[PDB]
Amino acid sequence: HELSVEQQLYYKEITEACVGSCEAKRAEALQSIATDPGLYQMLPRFSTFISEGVRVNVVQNNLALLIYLMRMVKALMDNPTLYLEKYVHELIPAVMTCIVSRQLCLRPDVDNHWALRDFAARLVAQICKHFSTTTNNIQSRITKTFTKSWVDEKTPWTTRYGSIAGLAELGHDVIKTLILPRLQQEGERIRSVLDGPVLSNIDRIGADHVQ
Amino acid sequence: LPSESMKVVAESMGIAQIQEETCQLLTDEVSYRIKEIAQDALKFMHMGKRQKLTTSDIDYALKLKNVEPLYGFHAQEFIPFRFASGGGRELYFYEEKEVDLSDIINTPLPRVPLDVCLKAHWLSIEGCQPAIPENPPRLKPRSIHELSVEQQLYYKEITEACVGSCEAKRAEALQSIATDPGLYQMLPRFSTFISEGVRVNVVQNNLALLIYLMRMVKALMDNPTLYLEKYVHELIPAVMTCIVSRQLCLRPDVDNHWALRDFAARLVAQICKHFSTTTNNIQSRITKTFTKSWVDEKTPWTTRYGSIAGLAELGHDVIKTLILPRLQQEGERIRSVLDGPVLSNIDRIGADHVQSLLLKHCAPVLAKLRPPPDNQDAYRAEFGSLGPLLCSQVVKARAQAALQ
Amino acid sequence: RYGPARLWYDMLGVPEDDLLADENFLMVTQLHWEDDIIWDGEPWYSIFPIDNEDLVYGRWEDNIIWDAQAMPRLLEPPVLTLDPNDENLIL
Repeated sequence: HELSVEQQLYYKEITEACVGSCEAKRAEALQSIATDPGLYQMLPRFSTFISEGVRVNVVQNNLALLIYLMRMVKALMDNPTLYLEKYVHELIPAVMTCIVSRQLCLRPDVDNHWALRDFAARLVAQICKHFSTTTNNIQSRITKTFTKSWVDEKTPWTTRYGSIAGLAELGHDVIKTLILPRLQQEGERIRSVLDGPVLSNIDRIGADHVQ
Repeated sequence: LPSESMKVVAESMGIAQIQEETCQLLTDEVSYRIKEIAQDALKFMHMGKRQKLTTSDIDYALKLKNVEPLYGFHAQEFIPFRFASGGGRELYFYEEKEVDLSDIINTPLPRVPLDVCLKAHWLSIEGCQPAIPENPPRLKPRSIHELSVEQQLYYKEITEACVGSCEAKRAEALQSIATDPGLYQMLPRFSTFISEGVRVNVVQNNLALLIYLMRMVKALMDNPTLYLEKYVHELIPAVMTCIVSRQLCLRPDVDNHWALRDFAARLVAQICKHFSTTTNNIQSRITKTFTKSWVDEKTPWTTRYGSIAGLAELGHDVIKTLILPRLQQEGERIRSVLDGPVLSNIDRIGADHVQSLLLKHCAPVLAKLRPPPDNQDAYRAEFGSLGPLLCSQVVKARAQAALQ
Repeated sequence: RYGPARLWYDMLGVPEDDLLADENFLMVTQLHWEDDIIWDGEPWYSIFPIDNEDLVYGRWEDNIIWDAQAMPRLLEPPVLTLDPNDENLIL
């Protein structure tokens, strides 16, 4: 059960290489995670590390460490040898938290939370292309969460951006039958874009990003 | 009862100039007798165990109150018509009130139903109700599969019988699929076995393997108990693929056995077209794929024939609105195959089958919307494909209509 | 505290110890299975595979953290459970 010292040292070096001291060690660590044959028996530790690290964003709204954890998940998906079917229930809400949460930034105006949005949306489209089975109902549940987050009013422009980004990365028929009925909502958006009176708030950049 | 109605009855009898107190005196007496009988006809309904209050309950409730269940006629003599009833009068509010006396003779009499028989079954087996068709129905622990070993053995026997080594085994297994009530909660494993099978069974075009799987799909569909449209999305490609794909085996011979596949397959797809229907998802999606299969340039004569068949049984209006502007293209394709001159490729066989099917559909499409006048050379305005033979097919259809 | 995720615990410093109808979302009405159509090819032990009971049955959607501040269910530290159903694990 307990990790042997070899893989305990490998877990320590690989996790501390993806915290942000330098970029080259990070790229070699992600190319290790993506291309090693025997990393099972260390998959639950990586899933726990990733899910708790995405949770620790609520205490410290670090965009950079969330980008690093999403590149860790994207590297874990590209491994041919390890099967993430038993641990996908932990990685789905972490990527979902990176998509539909509202404060992804420390300084909301200048931080491009927007990219961790479309990167994690592409990630969740891949995670429900490779793993959705009719016993799983992964894709239908994910579309239902995105849909009731988008159709429901009072939602911030960041979380609406995340919902639209995930729904539009799922495919063409999803945007036919989810996005296109609420195109009139664009008028409700352009209510707050072409027409003021307040202009110096942070709703305008998020609204025309959504647009 | 409305007093106005009693006045209408009184003045239509010869009793004119009746007072309102005279008329109110009639409608509380007869409304009591209706209430006295309907309370007394509910005794025969509760002693019938039927909770229905049939038309015969009032016949016995009237006889109980010493009134003749004579309806529409009253015999002051009584001797010929005693308290035996005549079953009432089959009359309506929206009736015609005049019929021809030979219309009632020439209509066929209804079928006398089956006589009463006594069948026994089991409501309960030592406390548990069986699911027969006569009844309404730190280390984490080592989990168990959601199927029983009798159910898993049943799945193995049904799947090894449905690959058609013996025909009687297949036919029972197909009837077992068609009417097992407990075949839900095994249906993911059947849908996955079908889907996965066709895709690794078109790698080498094994026609029986496919004809057996299409019959398994048809046996899955007509089962009334199971809920299929959760597996409908998985089902649509497998049934559709057998009909229009290329054949890796021999296209020229088992051509017909492949068209027989396309038939039992058009059955599952037709079920998909008629059932499971919501707005603009299933029928329009397969219609769009069939049309872009048709408008496809240099399409395989096997894929072409299959897609032609698939667009053909889309019903009455679909051939009325789709096959119309395309006759010239069909004729040009037939002319190219004819030019050849090489007959080595399956192209000539594909062309003959496509032309015959298109000509039969065009025949009723014509018999259906237009009179059968000028059936000799007017079809030469439509490139002269079926012409007088099409006219003969229309005449045969008219003869069938006359027989009906 | 000392198990997998100890690094996170130490960094934190904690020391104790109608369009919503179900059919719309069925993947027959949301998928392009028209590509799956292939045109031209070119038991004393259960035989069927056993799936993760937690994925198949559990509601992993209670762990989705929709709002960090207003999170409806208080979450707790998770202990390593070492499922033995999975092969490739010595114990």
